[PDB]
Amino acid sequence: VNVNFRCDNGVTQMGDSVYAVGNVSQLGNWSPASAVRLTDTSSYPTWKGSIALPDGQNVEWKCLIRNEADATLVRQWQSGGNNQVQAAAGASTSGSF
Repeated sequence: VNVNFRCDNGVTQMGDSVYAVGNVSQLGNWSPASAVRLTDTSSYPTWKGSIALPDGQNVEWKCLIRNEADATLVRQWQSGGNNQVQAAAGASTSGSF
């Protein structure tokens, strides 16, 4: 199913983007290099994306500012508790820096 992800206050420098990283394979199993880049900056500094996830799966994730070119180079992890979503049609989940 397609789940909407949103990260607020993603103030990045050119060359760094906001990614969703989290505790399932589709979100990289917490690995920055396999995080999913958020594609929509039409309401900057909010970053948004649509991410396919298995229906009904409970997922924990964080917003991540990461370098685009060096996939291991993290600039900032969202602080605090993980964002939580149960994947379902029309589901939406958000975090904030």
